[PDB]
Parts: sequence; C-alpha cells; structure tokens
Amino acid sequence: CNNYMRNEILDKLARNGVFLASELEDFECFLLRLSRIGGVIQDTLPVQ
Amino acid sequence: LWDLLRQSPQPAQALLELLLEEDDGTGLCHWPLQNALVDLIRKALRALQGPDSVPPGVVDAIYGALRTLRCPAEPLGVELHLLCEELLEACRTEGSPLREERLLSCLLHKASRGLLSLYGHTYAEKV
Repeated sequence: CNNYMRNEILDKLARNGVFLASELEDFECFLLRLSRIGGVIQDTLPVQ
Repeated sequence: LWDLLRQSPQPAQALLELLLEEDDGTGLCHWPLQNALVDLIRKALRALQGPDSVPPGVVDAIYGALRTLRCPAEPLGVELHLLCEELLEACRTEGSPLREERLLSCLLHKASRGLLSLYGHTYAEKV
C-alpha cells in the first residue's frame, strides 16, 4: 500500500510478532521497529 | 499540514520521510521543513516550560513535529545544540510532556545520534 499504511500495518504485524526480518535489516524500518515504539525495548513485551 | 505529527508515527514518519525526500548524502535540500517541525516542538515545549496545562499534541503532535526534524550532525548552527540542550536539560525536569528521555525513546534515526552527542555536550553544560 502507501507509506504510513505500511508503517502502522507492519506495526500490526509486529505488535504481536510477524517474524519477518526484512525490516529488521531495513535501516529505516529496522530503526522504526526497534526504537520507534519508544526505544528498542518494553516492559514485559510481546517478544518474549 | 502539521496535523500528521500527532496523527500516527505511521503518518508522522511517512510525512517526514517523503516530504523532504530521502537524500543519502550531503545535500541540504528541504532542511526548512525539519527546522520548522523542530520549531513546532520547540514552541510546544518552551511553552510547556511553565505550569500551563498541555493540550493535545505536546503529547502527540509536538512529538510528531520533533520526529520530522532532521536537525542533524556535522558542524551545524546554534539551533542544533540549543534544542539538544533543551531536550536534555528538559530531561532534567518534569510536570509537562517533554524531555530528552522520551526524546531518545522515539528519536533514534539517521540524523540524530550526532545531535545526541551535541546534547551530551550541552547537557554537561546544563547540569
């Protein structure tokens, strides 16, 4: 789709864990995924 | 069109990425957009610097405008270190919605680690 739709939709993919590593390599997408949630970590996260 | 700052990090992120173009070089094109969004955050904060109640945006739109600011590394003007010290000496405060802390939380990008170092220098200055 478009760009914002992609950010929040892969965000859907990731708030639960669609394990696709392309973004995690993708410097813009990787930085977004790690830190853009407020840093690369969380409290007791959905990525245990 | 500054309303996508709050609207979504999907939206604020997409606007910051596409409006100024992703130029991977020394080109200074469309720096006014990042500077103006930086200033929008700067207003939202400098105004939050007292006891006034923060309306909607100093909690999402100030953040989006700031995320739209590539006030980058390399030798820059007084604004980069000034806003760096702002976020940092802001992390030396509380009560309204700004700091260097959530700043660092949601402000890890290509044009930001060097500004973070500048924030270190000016934050030693503030402390």
